[PDB]
Amino acid sequence: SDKPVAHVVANPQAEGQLQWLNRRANALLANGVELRDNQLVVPSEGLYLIYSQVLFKGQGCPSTHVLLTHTISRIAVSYQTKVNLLSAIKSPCQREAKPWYEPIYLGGVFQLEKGDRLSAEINRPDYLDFAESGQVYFGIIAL
Amino acid sequence: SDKPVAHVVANPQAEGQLQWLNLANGVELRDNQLVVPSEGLYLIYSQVLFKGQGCPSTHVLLTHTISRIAVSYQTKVNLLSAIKSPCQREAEAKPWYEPIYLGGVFQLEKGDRLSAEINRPDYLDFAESGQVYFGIIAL
Amino acid sequence: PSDKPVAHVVANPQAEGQLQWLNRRANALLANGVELRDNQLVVPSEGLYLIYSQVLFKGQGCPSTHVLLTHTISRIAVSYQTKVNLLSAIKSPCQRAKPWYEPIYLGGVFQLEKGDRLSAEINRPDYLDFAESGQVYFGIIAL
Ligand SMILES: CN1CCN(Cc2ccc(-c3c[nH]c4ccncc34)c(OCCc3ccc(-c4cccc5ccncc45)cc3)c2)CC1
Repeated sequence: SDKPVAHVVANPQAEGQLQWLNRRANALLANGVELRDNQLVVPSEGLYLIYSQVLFKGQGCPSTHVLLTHTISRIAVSYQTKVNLLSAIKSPCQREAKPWYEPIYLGGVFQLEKGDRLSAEINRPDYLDFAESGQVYFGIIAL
Repeated sequence: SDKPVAHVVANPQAEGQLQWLNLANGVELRDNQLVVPSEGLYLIYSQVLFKGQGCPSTHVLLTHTISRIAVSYQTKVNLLSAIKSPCQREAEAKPWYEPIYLGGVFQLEKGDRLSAEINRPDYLDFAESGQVYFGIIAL
Repeated sequence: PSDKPVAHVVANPQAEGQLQWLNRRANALLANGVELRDNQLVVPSEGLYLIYSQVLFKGQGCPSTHVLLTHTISRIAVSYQTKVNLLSAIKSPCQRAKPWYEPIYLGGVFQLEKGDRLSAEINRPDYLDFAESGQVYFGIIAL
């Protein structure tokens, strides 16, 4: 099978930032997919399933009202055109100490071109949970 | 060289409804259902997105189900199904977004019909927090 | 006629307070070498595998304080019998006797070895909802 695939996970050696890595235990890059400048690089044109899940965690609900965002964007090599493919906003606090857990999960099927770069970004890396092995991931599967 | 596939998307113009739009190698979209062209193993998958205005009650239930209509029985059997309670606790009411995913491998027969339905089409949304699709891929 | 190892297992609706996987039932299967032994899927050959699962949780009202629901897909190495997490997700169904429903869907691409055992586990089997078909399943597809 020649179809491009990748499943990348949060690098724990880089806490305070969401840095993706093809970690040895549960992550990989195959059939042309490269990981460059924290982005997944598409080797060929076609329909791809793009997916990601991030887990935020905080202890208590103080000061004001916290906004957690997760975003998947595409950069085409032509004109360096940047477009938002998937995005989601979540507010973990309804006034207030007890810890909260806010997962954000995104996915869809998209037409990608050769050289397309895909990034998966969060606004609050300080809330990212590095507790268990595979809760923070990003991937692409060519159909 | 090739295997039966379909990737159908929902119509944004079909207000308060889940209507699929077009798909290759004999996979046909007929009566808002995917038609299996030949016997074999198929990856069946779907995604729906729901959006509500706020949380006026916690009794709101969202469901999404993929069903098979067998040709030699004409019965509707559940292949994949999910239930979600989008609201916990009830101020200016803020919209919520909830995607539901389904997917599995099934042995299907020539002429089997597959439908992908939701209980709350009034909540169906086309924002970037998800996508609205249904598909089959022959393995 | 597909030669690739595949499997789609479903939960036993008769195994009270447990997550026990079954095949040969109505719309479940094991094909091209995939075996079900000790509640785990057994890999027949080295390669990349599409791994997916769904569990549904149901509770009547919100007791204790805040309950954490988790779903984890693990790789049990054939050599050292080491258990490693591949995919994992957490959910907080209670936000401080009325029923709530929480589905957890996991998916990804993984490199597996011949004889690898895959498990799909949950921390609260007492909240599992298998009342109807297609609610709780686990499966693999060789690429
Ligand atoms: C031999 N060929 C077979 C077909 N294959 C392409 C292909 C097509 C469809 C699916 C699929 C299954 N269930 C689905 C549910 C919804 N949408 C799509 C799917 C697929 O599954 C690979 C495993 C997988 C399953 C779910 C997800 C997932 C989908 C959507 C949001 C997410 C958010 C967070 N985490 C995970 C997400 C990610 C990977 C693979 C190419 C090779």
